[PDB]
Amino acid sequence: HTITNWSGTHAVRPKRFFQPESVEELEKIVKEAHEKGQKIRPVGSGLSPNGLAFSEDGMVSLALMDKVLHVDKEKKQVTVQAGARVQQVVDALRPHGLTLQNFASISEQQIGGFIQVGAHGTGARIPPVDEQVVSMKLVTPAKGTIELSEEKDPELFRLARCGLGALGVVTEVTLQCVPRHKLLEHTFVATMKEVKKNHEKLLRENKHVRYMWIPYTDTVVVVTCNPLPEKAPQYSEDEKLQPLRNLLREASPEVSGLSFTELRDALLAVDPLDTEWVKRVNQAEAEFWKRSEGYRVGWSDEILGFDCGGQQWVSEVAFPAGTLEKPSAADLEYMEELMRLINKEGIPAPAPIEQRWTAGSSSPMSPAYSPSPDSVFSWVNIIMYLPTEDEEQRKAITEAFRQYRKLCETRLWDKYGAAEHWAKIEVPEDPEELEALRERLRKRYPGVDKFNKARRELDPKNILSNDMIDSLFP
Ligand SMILES: Cc1cc2nc3c(=O)[nH]c(=O)nc-3n(C[C@H](O)[C@H](O)[C@H](O)COP(=O)(O)OP(=O)(O)OC[C@H]3O[C@@H](n4cnc5c(N)ncnc54)[C@H](O)[C@@H]3O)c2cc1C
Ligand SMILES: O=C1O[C@H]([C@@H](O)CO)[C@H](O)[C@@H]1O
Repeated sequence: HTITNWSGTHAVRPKRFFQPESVEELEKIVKEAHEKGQKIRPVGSGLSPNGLAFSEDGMVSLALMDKVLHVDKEKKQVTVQAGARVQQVVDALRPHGLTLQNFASISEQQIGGFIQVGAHGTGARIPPVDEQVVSMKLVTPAKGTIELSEEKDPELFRLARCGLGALGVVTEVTLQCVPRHKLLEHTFVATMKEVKKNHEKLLRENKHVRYMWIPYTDTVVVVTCNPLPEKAPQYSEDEKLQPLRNLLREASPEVSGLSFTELRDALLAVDPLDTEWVKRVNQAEAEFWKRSEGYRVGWSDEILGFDCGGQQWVSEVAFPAGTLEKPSAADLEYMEELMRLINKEGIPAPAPIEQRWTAGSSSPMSPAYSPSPDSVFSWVNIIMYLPTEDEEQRKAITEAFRQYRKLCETRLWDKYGAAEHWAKIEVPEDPEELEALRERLRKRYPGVDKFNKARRELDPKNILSNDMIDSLFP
């Protein structure tokens, strides 16, 4: 079994690959893996953009353990085997009239890999998915199967539920659900100025708010979602795509089939590191979005999904933007600086730069860790696309993205106290940078020392961790 992430930027062929169908079977696997000092890193769907779960030596998947065990019809709660995919849990929950509190744009993630990185959606009053776990069962190399909750070692619970697969193998999760609801989704464009005006009130008046920023333009695409009490409040598809189709014809039945995202991919392909060419692609996409204002209605699960496009490099940071009651302007200032920089340094940055918001997490490891609840994090995701399979063109884009991320890395993350998403962080080779990174992790995470202490307490032989984990927590 050879195993590759979504963007095929990372792949691994583990010497050992285990896929147990029962806790009993997994209990054994770790017991024996412990007894022998053999690596077994937990893996979910393997989709993490940075290969977090990848180990040459050994990996365990709970893909076959994916049943919904119990529904508490009253406390609005599902207990689910860790191997269940988000999609699988949305389907099972449907007839029980329940849904998850939030979704992370794709739904192929396993609950394990979903919670272990503190995945998030958007919505200023909605935490990342760590704060959605009531209880978990975790299989430890040292203590065996232990039950965690706000009651059973709540100190460990919060450190475990977001443990980057390093504190044990999660077998069960009880999740705080909300009632299955339809959602009204509003898409519109705006200027920086128009954003700044309605921003503070927009976050607070709208359940979900996401901004797609389009570099080398003053077009920001805003997407609000709110529950439909009772329903929905024009350009043709051909007319929406005309600018991108017209731009590609400059440099057909080949074209007429391509989706909006295939056109971007096919446009970027032409010359993805020439900044002037990207200027033109981004302007055309801005026009598309200008021709795509409107409303949709659907179930939260259908609406909070987002088509992310082709294979890609991405980097998302979570940084503090005050509290509900004391608004901050870090979030829009962050964006101003970043768009000042891309122009100043001639970065061939395609669209979109995705800015979202979450409530704080009580999970020490969450990149939106706050002691104060009703705190607010802005998340900002940068992207370069890999439109083709030319390893040549794919290594220039890899270069340029590292430089793009590196420039944010210095100029912004320190200033704003920005912590990287656990699924997107890349361990740099240059030993300067790795020590540079390490001092930043300490700087942004108080619970670090306590996290390696739980690693020795629960996995003293270190069979659950890979190079990545060792390099980040030395
Ligand atoms: C196209 C795309 C869009 C995305 N959008 C979002 C988004 O909107 N929001 C967001 O927050 N993230 C997003 N992500 C990132 C994604 O949520 C994470 O990569 C997620 O962790 C993937 O889940 P997985 O099951 O594939 O995890 P894997 O990559 O398989 O594993 C993730 C982590 O969990 C551990 N693990 C997995 N299963 C278990 C288990 N049973 N017990 C213990 N540890 C376990 C692994 O060791 C690893 O540390 C996106 C990724 C892609 C590719
Ligand atoms: O990993 C991710 O990929 C998407 C991004 O590519 C948006 O274009 C999600 O928003 C998330 O940040």
